Amino acid sequence: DSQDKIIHDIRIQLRKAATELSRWKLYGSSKWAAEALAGLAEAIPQNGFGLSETEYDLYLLGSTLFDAKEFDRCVFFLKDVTNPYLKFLKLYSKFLSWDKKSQESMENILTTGKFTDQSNISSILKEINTFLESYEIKIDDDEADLGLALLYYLRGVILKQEKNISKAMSSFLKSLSCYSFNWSCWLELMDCLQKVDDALLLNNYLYQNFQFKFSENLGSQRTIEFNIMIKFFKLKVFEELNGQLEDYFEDLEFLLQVFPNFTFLKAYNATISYNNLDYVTAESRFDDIVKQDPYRLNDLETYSNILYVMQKNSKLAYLAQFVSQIDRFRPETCCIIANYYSARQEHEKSIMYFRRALTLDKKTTNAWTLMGHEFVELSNSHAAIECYRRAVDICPRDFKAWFGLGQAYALLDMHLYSLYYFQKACTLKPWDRRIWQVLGECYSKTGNKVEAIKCYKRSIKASQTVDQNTSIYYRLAQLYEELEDLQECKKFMMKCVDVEELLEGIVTDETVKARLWLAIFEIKAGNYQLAYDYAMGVSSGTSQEIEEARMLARECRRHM
Amino acid sequence: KEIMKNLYKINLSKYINTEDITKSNEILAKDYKLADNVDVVRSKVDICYTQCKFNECLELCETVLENDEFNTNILPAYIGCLYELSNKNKLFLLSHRLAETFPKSAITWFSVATYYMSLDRISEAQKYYSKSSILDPSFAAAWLGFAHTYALEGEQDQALTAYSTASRFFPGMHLPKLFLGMQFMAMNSLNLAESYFVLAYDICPNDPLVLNE
Amino acid sequence: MIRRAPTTLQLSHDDVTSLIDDLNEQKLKQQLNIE
Amino acid sequence: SSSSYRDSYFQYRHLPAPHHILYAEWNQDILALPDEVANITMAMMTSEQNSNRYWNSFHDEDDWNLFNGMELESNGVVTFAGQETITGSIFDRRITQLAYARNNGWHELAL
Repeated sequence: DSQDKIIHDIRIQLRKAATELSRWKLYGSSKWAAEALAGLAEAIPQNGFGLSETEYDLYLLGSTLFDAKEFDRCVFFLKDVTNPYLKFLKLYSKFLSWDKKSQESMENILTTGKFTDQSNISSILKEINTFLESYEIKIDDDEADLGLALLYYLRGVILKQEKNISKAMSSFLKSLSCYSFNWSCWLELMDCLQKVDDALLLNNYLYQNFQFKFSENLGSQRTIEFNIMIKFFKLKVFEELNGQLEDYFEDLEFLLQVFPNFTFLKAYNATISYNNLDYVTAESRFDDIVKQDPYRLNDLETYSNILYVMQKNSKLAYLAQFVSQIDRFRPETCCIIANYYSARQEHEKSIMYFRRALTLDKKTTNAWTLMGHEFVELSNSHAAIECYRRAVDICPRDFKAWFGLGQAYALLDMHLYSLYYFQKACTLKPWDRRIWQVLGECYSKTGNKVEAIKCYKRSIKASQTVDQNTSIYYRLAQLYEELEDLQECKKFMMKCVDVEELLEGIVTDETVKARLWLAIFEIKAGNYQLAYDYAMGVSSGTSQEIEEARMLARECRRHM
Repeated sequence: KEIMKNLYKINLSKYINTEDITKSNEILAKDYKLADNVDVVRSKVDICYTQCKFNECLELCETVLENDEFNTNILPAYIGCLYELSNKNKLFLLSHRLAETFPKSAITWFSVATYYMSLDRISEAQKYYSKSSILDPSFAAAWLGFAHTYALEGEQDQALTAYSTASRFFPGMHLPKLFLGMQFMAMNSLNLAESYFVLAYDICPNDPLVLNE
Repeated sequence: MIRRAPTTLQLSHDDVTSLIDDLNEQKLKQQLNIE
Repeated sequence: SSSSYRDSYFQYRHLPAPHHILYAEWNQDILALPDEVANITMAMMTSEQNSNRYWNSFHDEDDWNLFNGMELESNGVVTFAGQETITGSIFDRRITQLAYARNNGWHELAL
């Protein structure tokens, strides 16, 4: 009932949402807006602009000169216009002229940033502020048009690139309040967020003291509880930062009902399974994307990432040939092929494409760590160290980069020198079994057995499944034997053997050494009967394992 | 009566009054619920392949294989269509998919052999055509492709024997007779070529290939 | 089943050389009339 | 004159970033074909042998044993190698079963 009324409301708004955003020649949200409408659940053109016929002629000149890449010429003709709708277009032309121009200026420059972590840019910012004061609304009014809301978006994005954070955030919120359904506005808002605790502060602000302009937006939409962008914000920031989830479950299934055919949702839904190390279900989710939407070079970088672990080289070889046929200039298509070339143990060629994939778009910092790995398999440790190190200098909060840099030193004999890198990676993702176990190995190899005991013990708690503790238990018991307290190591020896029974007789290698050692000690304890069953249960190991237990079985059998 | 007449008429051979078959499958499509079933589209694919309408061939074959990925009734036509279009990548997918699933059936090895054939690997593809022929007799595609591997590069002497085996063991098709006559032309022997071609025209009256030859 | 390229033949060497010779005849005899 | 007014072909504004022409060589790169060219890496006639082995891995034990030294002659006479010989005409169904039989079946002269 009410859901159907909502569906009829979304279609009107999304038809409106994609109209002016494409009409104003920004494609960050225009491309996404039409995607949402296409995937919307099945249940006269609309247009309007307050422009005079005299100034409307300038719009045709301004709009057509925009997408023809002649941004500068558009500025010259559109200099004297005073309408806010056009004033945004002139400064948007100026900004994209600079943003484009900066790209050609640096192409040999791979790493982006400033080592310590304007004037031409400040010219645009002053024009925004000068025009904003002169105009006779200046937001915070019911009669606030789309353009003034859209103008604030440019002010926010131009402020962020100067690194004036906490003021662009306020500007985006003002623009978003006057006009939601601007996907590109949300993404810039999401970028300026840095930590999960900031999201909780931002999430609260969107709930108590945030309301939309009911005049501009259609009815039954301005309510925060029934909005869609606020929902889409929840699935985006809460999981890309891997933050603590709240108000996330009931929203996700609500979006799947309204958007059953939205390509973006399923791929994000597939990525959620990917992020949880659940690859088999991830493959099924992604297989629907390729069949339904065969030409989507947006999230396939994870698809070709899954296939490499799957070792489905034939399926990956199909993707490399198919993806490369579309175009070789996207960041992803130069990352899809590199995975395929890496699986064939051809590293000197795969290393080339990863550098290629990064040059096209420098924002893809995930390719640095992969570029580092292909050097280590090449037995070239010197080149790898720089490759990993650039990744952390782009953004210090990179768990992948720290770990990949820590291993490269661990491969060499410099065990202690790698302790600092692993320690730094610990603070990024403490709730991970993988990082904790490696720290224990580093402490074990540097003669710090007292510390390594507590390190492994922390790793055990973090493990989600008891099965994964088989490897840690056997090694943890050896260190106690190195500390010469045989009674203490017995309890851990019981657990590692008992996981074999809980796993319906897994009969793995590191439990074979467990039973042989346990039986040997039990002979010294004088309990031959309790040691006899241990030898028989381990009679399905290696060639030396079986004979060791067989002779032990005969010895305890005679004294039985 | 009428629905079974149309259903049997779907499977009849082409080269003769195909417009009647078009009318019949058109009647069967909309009047009854059999609008997009397996054999009607198989007949459409066969019609397109005979008339070399390879774009519609690939379109129909894809919209049917999307439903049944291993339908052996259409796979020979699909593989021939892909060979003509030289879609190397799709052919490799199909070859791997059938290799992982149906190693015994000769369709898989015919697919692998034609994948090699599309890459100019006649000398190697000879062996895989032989394998496909052995794993399944009475298969025109495998033996005809083997004879093609023989005649394509050198070694003209026994291409005649291969085509003679094709003609004798597979009576009733004009194609082996036409090929044998063509090869007799290639060696510049004329009367025998004319005799084989008149035999082929007797077998098939309506075929551009035989009349052109 | 696959069909190969049907037999097609092009200009041989004998006929083109014969046309060359005839063409020389006609560009050789007319200047005698001119002279 | 008139250069940018025509839009009948791929131009400098159809691709997203005009500066991608700086590289403009990635289009002319032949991508290594899936299976056989994996052997040229190991070698750094052999590549085709690895293609044969790669596509030959998809056999059953008995089927491969049948095809270990199988040779097919032009006229249809097939020779089968036993690891005796099973020279006979192909396209009769019995010969292949007889090769299967002498391959996996048990034969004992018993003095």
